Amino acid sequence: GAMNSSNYAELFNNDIKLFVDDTNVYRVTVHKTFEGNVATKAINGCIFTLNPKTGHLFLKIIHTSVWAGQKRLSQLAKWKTAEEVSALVRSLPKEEQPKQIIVTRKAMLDPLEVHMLDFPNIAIRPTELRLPFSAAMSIDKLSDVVMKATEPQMVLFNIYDDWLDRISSYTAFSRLTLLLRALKTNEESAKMILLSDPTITIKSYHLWPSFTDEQWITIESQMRDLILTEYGRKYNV
Amino acid sequence: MNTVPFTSAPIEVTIGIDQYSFNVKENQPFHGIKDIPIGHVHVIHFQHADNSSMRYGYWFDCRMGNFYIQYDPKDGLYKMMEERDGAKFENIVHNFKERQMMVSYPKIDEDDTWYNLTEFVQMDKIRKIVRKDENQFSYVDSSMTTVQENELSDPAHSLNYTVINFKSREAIRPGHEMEDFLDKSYYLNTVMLQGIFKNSSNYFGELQFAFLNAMFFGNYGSSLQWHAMIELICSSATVPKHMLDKLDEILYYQIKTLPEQYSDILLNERVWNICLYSSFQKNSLHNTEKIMENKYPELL
Repeated sequence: GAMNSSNYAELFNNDIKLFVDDTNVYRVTVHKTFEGNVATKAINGCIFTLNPKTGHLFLKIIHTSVWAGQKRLSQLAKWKTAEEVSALVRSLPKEEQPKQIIVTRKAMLDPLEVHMLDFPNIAIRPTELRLPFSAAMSIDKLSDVVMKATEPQMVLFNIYDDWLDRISSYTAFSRLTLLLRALKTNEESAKMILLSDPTITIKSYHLWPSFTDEQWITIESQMRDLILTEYGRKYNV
Repeated sequence: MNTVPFTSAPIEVTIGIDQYSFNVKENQPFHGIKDIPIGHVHVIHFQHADNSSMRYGYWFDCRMGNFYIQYDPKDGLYKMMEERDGAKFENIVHNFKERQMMVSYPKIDEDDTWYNLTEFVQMDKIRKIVRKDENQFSYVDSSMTTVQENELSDPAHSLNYTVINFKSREAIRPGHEMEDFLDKSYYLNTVMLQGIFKNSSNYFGELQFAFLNAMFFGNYGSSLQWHAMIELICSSATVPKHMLDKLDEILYYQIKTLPEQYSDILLNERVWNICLYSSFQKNSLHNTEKIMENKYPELL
């Protein structure tokens, strides 16, 4: 059934599973026309497909050409997501195929179930977790590959960098959700926290800076401070 | 006008014959039902006074044989049987009619209700849904599960309705996932009408039989099937005009006949709201929409 706080350790067991987040598939800017009507302009989007145990991220870039001449784009985006996750599963060797796919939004359940009818043993689950994967496009290197794309593209990343050399999956996923929640809540303040000390860099082959174990504790504290600060600003608390 | 005689009525029972019903007392001198209209299927149904559990009954056509009811005190029910001796059967019926020991099928001349509920229902199609080839009549009761319910446990006692499943490979062509899921026309026209049922008359017969078993026995699997066959049409953008017009007639008479006080157990809120207000066919069922809004405005 639903993935919630009760069954959280299941994310880090040895059963292959993927999170799918469709928030950033269909992305628009809204603007006035010459006649004073309103129009949208699509920008490149992405599917965020993540193995929370290993950190492997399958970032399928959704190029604006896929919307050309199509209607009901917010509906189509869910079915295009399901079509691309189905295609990813079929592309993987059998021993790498997931046993579960957890969708971050319940509107993805029917589209994904219908595209995965050929895989009756892959469970398609919703989640009661509020996950901040919409903020993926606040990670500069992810935003950059999506914006530069001139055609449909799959790009593979490890969203945990080398953290699993030093910490467990559980801890790496907790760090990732804290960083993405802070970037969702106050992007400018979160990026300043991450880049504030010039001497700590991001390796060419990484997404995040090269913090020591003690620096990660400081950074995590500063991210929790930001989130709490913003909650007090929002609610006047 | 055909006759179903009864040997006797040893236990107190509510007897239905189609949409009619009569109460019979324990050891009342009751010997059956006469003046049954030829040209239709019929259903003779029972609910025991001392145990309203198991509604049960028999679908039959007097053109197919001479049928009678006899109580079995071992199995504790009224059983339909066939009498193969024509002269014996005629002489039994004649004696019971002469002694006025039979109720008359109470059909008003102006009243087409039963024809309207059974227009497409054929005994040969009933005998394929309910499989007991040694009898010419078909036993149904309140507890019999459908092949679909059983998939999700005695297969010989099942209702073999056609399985309808919107999230199945049968309903969805690989490559047309969004198309086939949002517009069920493929599944209705190619898979169901052209493939399985062969024509709209057989599809409507099964829909009508499901409704009747839901209404007369409170058969839950039958109610599920009736709603699935409605939803499959209403969820199709491409339906022949004759089928939409006939469906509106079919559903109007079914909603007209439903006991007002069983609307809570016999009508699915989701399916009816989707079919009348959201679906491709929301504007195609004018008579059904009008009776539903006037009789059951709470459901909607």
